[PDB]
Amino acid sequence: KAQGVPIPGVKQALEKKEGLFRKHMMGKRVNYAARSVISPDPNI
Amino acid sequence: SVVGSLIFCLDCGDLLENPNAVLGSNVECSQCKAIYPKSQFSNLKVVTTTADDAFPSSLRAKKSVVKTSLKKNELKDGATIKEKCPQCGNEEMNYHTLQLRSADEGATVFYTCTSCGYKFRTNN
Amino acid sequence: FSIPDGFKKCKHLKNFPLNGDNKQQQVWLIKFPSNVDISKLKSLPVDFESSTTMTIDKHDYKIMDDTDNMTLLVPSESKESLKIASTAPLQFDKVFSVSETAKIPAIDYSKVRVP
Amino acid sequence: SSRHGQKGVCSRKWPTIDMPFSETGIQPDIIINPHAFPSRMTIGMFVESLAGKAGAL
Amino acid sequence: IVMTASAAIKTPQMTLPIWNDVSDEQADTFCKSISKVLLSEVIDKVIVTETTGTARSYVIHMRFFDNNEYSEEYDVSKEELQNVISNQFIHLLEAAIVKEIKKQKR
Amino acid sequence: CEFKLELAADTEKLLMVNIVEEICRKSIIRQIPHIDRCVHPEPENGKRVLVTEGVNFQAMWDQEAFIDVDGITSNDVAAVLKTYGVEAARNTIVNEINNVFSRYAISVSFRHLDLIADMMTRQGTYLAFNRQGMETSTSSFMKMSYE
Amino acid sequence: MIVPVRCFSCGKVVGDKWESYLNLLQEDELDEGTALSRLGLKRYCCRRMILTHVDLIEKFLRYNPLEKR
Amino acid sequence: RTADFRTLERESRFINPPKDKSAFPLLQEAVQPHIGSFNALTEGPDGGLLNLGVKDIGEKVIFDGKPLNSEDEISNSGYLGNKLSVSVEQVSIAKPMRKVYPSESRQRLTSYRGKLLLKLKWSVNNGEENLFEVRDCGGLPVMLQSNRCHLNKMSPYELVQHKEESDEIGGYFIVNGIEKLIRMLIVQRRNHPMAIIRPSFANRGASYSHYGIQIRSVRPDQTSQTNVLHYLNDGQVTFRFSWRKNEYLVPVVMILKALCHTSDREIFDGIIGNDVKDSFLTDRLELLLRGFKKRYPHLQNRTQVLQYLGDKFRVVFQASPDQSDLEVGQEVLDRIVLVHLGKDGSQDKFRMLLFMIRKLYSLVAGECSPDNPDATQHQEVLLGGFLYGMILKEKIDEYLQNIIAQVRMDINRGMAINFKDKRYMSRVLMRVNENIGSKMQYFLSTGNLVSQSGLDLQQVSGYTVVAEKINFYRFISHFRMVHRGSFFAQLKTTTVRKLLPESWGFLCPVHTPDGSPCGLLNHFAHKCRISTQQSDVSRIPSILYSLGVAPASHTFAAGPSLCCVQIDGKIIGWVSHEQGKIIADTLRYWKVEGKTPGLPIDLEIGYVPPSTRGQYPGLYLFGGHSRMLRPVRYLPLDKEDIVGPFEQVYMNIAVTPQEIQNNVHTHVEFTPTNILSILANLTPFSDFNQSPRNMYQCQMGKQTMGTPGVALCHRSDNKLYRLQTGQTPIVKANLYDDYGMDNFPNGFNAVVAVISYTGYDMDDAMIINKSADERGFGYGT
Amino acid sequence: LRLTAEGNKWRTDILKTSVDTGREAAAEVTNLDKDTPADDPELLKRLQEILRDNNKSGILDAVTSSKVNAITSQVVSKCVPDGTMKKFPCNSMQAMALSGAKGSNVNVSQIMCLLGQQALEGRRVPVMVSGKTLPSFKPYETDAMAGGYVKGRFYSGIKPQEYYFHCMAGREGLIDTAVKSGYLQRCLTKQLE
Amino acid sequence: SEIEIESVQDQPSVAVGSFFKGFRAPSDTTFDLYKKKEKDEFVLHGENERLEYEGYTDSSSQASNQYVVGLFNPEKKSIQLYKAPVLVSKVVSKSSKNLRGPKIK
Amino acid sequence: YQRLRHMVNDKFQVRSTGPVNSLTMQPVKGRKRHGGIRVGEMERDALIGHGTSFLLQ
Ligand SMILES: [Zn+2]
Ligand SMILES: [Zn+2]
Ligand SMILES: [Zn+2]
Repeated sequence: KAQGVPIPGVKQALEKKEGLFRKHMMGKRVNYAARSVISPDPNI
Repeated sequence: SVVGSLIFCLDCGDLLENPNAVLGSNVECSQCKAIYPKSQFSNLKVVTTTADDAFPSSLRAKKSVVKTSLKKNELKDGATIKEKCPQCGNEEMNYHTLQLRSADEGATVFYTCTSCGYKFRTNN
Repeated sequence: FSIPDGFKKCKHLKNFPLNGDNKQQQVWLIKFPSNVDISKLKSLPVDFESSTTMTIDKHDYKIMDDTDNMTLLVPSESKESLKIASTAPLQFDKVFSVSETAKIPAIDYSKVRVP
Repeated sequence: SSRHGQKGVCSRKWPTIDMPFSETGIQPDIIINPHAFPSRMTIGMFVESLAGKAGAL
Repeated sequence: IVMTASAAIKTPQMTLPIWNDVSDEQADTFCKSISKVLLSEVIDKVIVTETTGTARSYVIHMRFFDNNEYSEEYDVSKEELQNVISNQFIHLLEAAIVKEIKKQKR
Repeated sequence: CEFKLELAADTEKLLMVNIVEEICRKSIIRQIPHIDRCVHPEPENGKRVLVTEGVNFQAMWDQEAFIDVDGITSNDVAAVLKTYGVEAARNTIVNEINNVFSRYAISVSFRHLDLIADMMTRQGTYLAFNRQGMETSTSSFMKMSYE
Repeated sequence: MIVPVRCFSCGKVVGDKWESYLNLLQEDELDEGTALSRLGLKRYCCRRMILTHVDLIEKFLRYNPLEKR
Repeated sequence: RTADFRTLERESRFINPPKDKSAFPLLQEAVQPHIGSFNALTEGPDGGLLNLGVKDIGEKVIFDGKPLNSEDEISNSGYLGNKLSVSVEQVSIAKPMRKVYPSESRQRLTSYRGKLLLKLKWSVNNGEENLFEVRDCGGLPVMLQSNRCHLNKMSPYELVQHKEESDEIGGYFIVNGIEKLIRMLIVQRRNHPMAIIRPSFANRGASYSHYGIQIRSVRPDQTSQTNVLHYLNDGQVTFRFSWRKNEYLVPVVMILKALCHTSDREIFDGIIGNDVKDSFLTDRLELLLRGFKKRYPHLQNRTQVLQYLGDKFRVVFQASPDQSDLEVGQEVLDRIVLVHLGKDGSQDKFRMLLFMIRKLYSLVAGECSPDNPDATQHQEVLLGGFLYGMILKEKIDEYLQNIIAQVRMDINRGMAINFKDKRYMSRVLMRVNENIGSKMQYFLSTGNLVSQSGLDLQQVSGYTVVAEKINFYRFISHFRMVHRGSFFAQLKTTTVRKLLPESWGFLCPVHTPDGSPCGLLNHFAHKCRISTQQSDVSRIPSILYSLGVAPASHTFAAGPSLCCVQIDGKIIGWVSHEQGKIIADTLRYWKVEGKTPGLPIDLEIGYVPPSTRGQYPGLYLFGGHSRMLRPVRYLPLDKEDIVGPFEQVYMNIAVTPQEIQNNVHTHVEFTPTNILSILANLTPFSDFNQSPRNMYQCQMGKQTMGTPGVALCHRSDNKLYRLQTGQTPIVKANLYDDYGMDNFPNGFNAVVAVISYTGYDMDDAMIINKSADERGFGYGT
Repeated sequence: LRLTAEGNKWRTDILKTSVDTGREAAAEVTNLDKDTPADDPELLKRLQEILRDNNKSGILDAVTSSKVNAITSQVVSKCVPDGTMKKFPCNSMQAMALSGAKGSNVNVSQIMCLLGQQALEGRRVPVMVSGKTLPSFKPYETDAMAGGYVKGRFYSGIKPQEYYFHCMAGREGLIDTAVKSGYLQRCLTKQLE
Repeated sequence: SEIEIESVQDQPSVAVGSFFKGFRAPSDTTFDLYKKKEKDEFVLHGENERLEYEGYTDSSSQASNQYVVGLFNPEKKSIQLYKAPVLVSKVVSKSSKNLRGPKIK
Repeated sequence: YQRLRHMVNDKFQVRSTGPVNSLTMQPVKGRKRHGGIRVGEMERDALIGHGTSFLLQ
């Protein structure tokens, strides 16, 4: 709603891709967490 | 030279104008000012027929020598495998194959009953 | 016009027997390849319809006949150069075309299809 | 993976004493589960197994 | 359903429960009755003999299928065909030719 | 059917065959509004039925001698809502969603479908799970975190 | 690269039998099978070890950054 | 008695790299379309591609206004002036050498850039005096094992002594230490009218139909120019084309009358043959001729038409300010309309254009079924070297435009001096960016196509890919991989990805990736070849005319009712459909027989028989570049024959000799293995595995930790994966040896037991022996 | 994976009737009495009419498929398990399909009997403008094999002609998985949370 | 059926020139024939009060094909052959030699 | 048999308390940078699903 790549406005900051609400409020990167390939085990 | 509704010059080969648009009793070519007509050119007619494919219908389909439509029940399910029916207990059961999901994932089987006509979906 | 360069005007032109009486006259057109010599052949075997056979020094030929624009220009006199043929424009009575035909060999199935 | 599109992750590095031993005295280098073949239908691997053995002998 | 709640469905359908007193032949005849033909569906051939005179004369001959054929396939009578051509078709054809003359000169 | 058409000397050349062709497939001799074809399939679970390729209840209402007007089903939810009411449209949603799952032999508890249908009919209308249906919701923060 | 020390499956030393195998194929002109038998390889696991060995080391050595040409 | 492995032969070759002809010729035959393509850039007939390319954009003239200063004459007022004419007569890459080997560049992590030589032609005052200066054109990357490269005439002993692989394939470019290759593209078959139904054509203009014709005309320098024909609902036919990056529309009856002097009846006879009674055609042609007479009554001769065309295109074609509307008009024709027939072939262009109108009308009526662009029969392969030459031609066109831009800057300010002075030329030339090498290095380093025309391609990126050497199987597959296009990857259509019977023996049915590149990123068959040039093409019309082909200039009869004879899109004559097959069968006979000098074995004889609402019939012969070719056994004579995807559609080729049926078979395959890729053939007992597992193996062998090479101690790659203990397969296809895959082992022979014992192995999990791993089994670095 | 000599005899005998099926179905859709020959000029003209129309080809494909699939079902019903050399519980391939451990009787039948009719997007094998399904087959061939019906099994191998047809079917299965509930669930969950 | 030939002429005499479908002309005008000296190329040229005729031989057709015209007798069954070149003839009008400025605006 | 080049878990990571972005003050993206695992909208939905409000918190 300007020009016609320009610098993004505060509206653009809240809706960059999915948005601040979706990318950083409804979903978040977390502490005390780990990721690994799973391997089968019938003894546990 | 006259062809259908078109009238061409014999000297150059240019398409002469319609006798109704230009002045009466005489018609002339745009390239060379040639002397025409002869009145023997006559009132030209063209017999233009329909495309035959222009009107697709159920009756036009019945005018085709080959089969265009299948009967209400004269189309039986060919594929049959021996499998226990979960509905009541039947031996004859239809099936269908298609490779869904990734290239690593297995094949899904689509079962169908003959006694009632109940569809199904189970991979393994 | 005068152009192009290296082109000389045709002054001498041989006589053409044109009459068109009535027991009638016939004008024929024939197509021939550059490989065959016209001055060598003194007889041409030709029959009605497409069916024809000819063999001139190992090479085989076929004379295609068709019923049915081209305009024929006949010389009235050597000084009068060339003029359009007419009787009452003129069309050929019979049109022929010589096509070189090669005999493709029959497949030796007993030798190629092996169990 | 074998040359028949039968890829699998290394679940464990099984000891030879704990490994099944053949009549010949050989224990397999790689163990493939039989439940892999009924879905994949990689019969090329099955014929590769008896061909590779014949050619080794 | 869930995502768009469309009022314009791709395949809109109606399931009509037929009585017991209505036979399999009667129901199939009823299907045809709801079933509807168009002028295209009854026409076999159209021959236009454009003769330019005086005045552009257009001889439009409508060669339909046999009377008993379309009456048994669309439940349409010859009387029904007469009314449509004499009231709808000619008024629609005249409006189409006038529009094509304007489009040519525009 | 033969008929002659007379045009002016200024009208000149025109493609009449193509003009006629297009008007013939545009000319209607017959058709019941919004319905294209009525077919007779195999009786569904013992029920004698006719499947229409269109929706017009008021037209089928006149065929009382052939059709049981109190059992006339339709897949079109909005059309059902307009003629029979919100509770009928609600019942069409739970049946139609069930048809989607039953075909792929997937069983989903009706408790889920009934909840989904009740949420779509909460306003007495037919609301979808999108920006439009959401407009009538209290939480602006919920709305902001959607789009 | 070079001939592996010991058979992957059982552990029978195979590393001392590579050069000797080529000598049984060249000079003695024997077949692949009989050559392996004379080396003392009867298990098919020990058999494939030498039989299936490529010896890419001889191809690898031809690139020497310590000697000219 | 067996199909054994070479053990004694292998080890001897490992120690002794041959000093004669390299072993495994199939490996060099795999990179044949890459090396050959780049070889044709300088070597071959007519001095390669670039010389022809410079000629096409041969002169640019910039005029600075000045008083003529002559005696009394109106010429002073009209002074277009004096023309500082500029031209280019020859361009040639010298070498990437003080000779410098490819290997030094790899260690150095710098582009293996070769030095370019570009000499100009400076003509002023109507070229009274011209000075030519040989100047550096900048540096551009040179493909390894190419004519420019020093290793072109090299050998395997010699290759090892020069730190390279014993049987080094090449085909790639060393750019800033990274090996990058130009990916092959699937493009429309050259010089062929294609009847296509597209809904896209309708949404562009007013009263536009789905029907249309599309011909991809290619210049001898390999640059393409597509011409499209549109059938409007009015009955009007329009000519669509592209200049710069804009589309332009012109009435077909205008572009016809500009080519050669003809009458309205000459156009009538040219399109409508003996089928004069066809009312559908009688009306459509009247719409065209009367429409042209109504819109352009003033245009009564060929010169006026050319002048009207020149007047409207004088700005876009930039041809100005002394060039007459007759010159600009002809310049438009020579550069746009059916360029494959080229200049001094306007009569040929006229005949081909009439044929396109008749084909267009046959498509509208329904007489002809639409040609499928996605099918293998209606396409060819744009080779890397040819693409490289096209963008090079574009950069030299830009280079000349920049010289003029500098002169325009000079004449629009300080005025400086005259064009006859060498000093001024030398001053202009060193104020112009002449580094074409860096511009060509950019294309090979980004894959991004930067062009003023945009070529005849849709996409603008991904033309170049890193020649990933994680293992040899992945590396050799790169040079056999072909992509439909990046534009086609972003479509909902599934027809493009669908494996078709037209691909038999050309495109491999197995070798295609899983997921997003499925059916888009194809791989050719191992015996498939791609055309590098054409020859003896000029002797074939003489053979055709002798076989009974009536000349198109005298016959004057067109339509699907008669057979049309064409040689590389050049309509030469007319025959009957009965005789059409007779000529097509007899040509193939004299083709395989080494007794005929004017008929090459690599020639494509595309015969199309007449059908009821099928493909447009004709005898469309082909000999040109980029064509897909494959060897088959011709039943009579029992000799090899080369077949294309266009001609194959109607050809009856048996798979095995025991399956040959009488009166319905003309050819047989040598081996059915000819239809599969290298990697697809390498898969053991693939005719016993399920279809997606054979496909997954190609992707697996590509991702395996095998041997990326043996000359690693002279490399400096991002990352390499090397299997220490490589082993030769006991179970193998014999083609494994034919490609010398023992030079790069990809795996190991293991004792595998099909057993459920441990309990840790189940569906996607397998067990490895501890004592085996401890003994170095499957160890990698 | 092996059938007994008795069981393998049954397989070849039922598959011997499949050669006629190709032309029988082609003669049914085309509407021709007394069952006209495979090389009949009127039949070949009639099959061309079918080739040019997407609907007409559909009727031909569905009829021929149902007929050849009936021949497939017969082979499978006879040969499995009463014709298998090794039988349950010892036949582990059979055991895994019956136990539900892994695989089905369909996979088992493709291994030991036949792959069957290779179906592509609901229909048979795609056919060229020339009327040929492959350069190996005759134009407008009235044979089950030409249409994609594979008589071969994975145990015995697939004939080169049969194998190409199978590859088309395999690739088609793969593309659909790649091309084809995220947004549908996201819209419901945000309104029902 | 073998037909005998009486005479063959390898010198210029009679020629054939294709115009278009429906060509009449005044039938009193002359056509001047030209020749160039393996294979000879011919050029035709005529003149009229309102029209002008120009013809030439196809370079690709002349070296590959040799056209001959003959007169047949219904009783003698003998043909008199004479070599005739095919000339692709075009007709230019009085309207030609018309053009505007070399450069317009 | 062929050994595929890929490490089984190349994406094997563990984070207790690592660096955070200035604006959101949330674990920064990057396995090697001691980055955080994302708990997206679907995992949020699943934690609402169990009615497990303290796990979501
Ligand atoms: Zn005139
Ligand atoms: Zn049941
Ligand atoms: Zn061992």
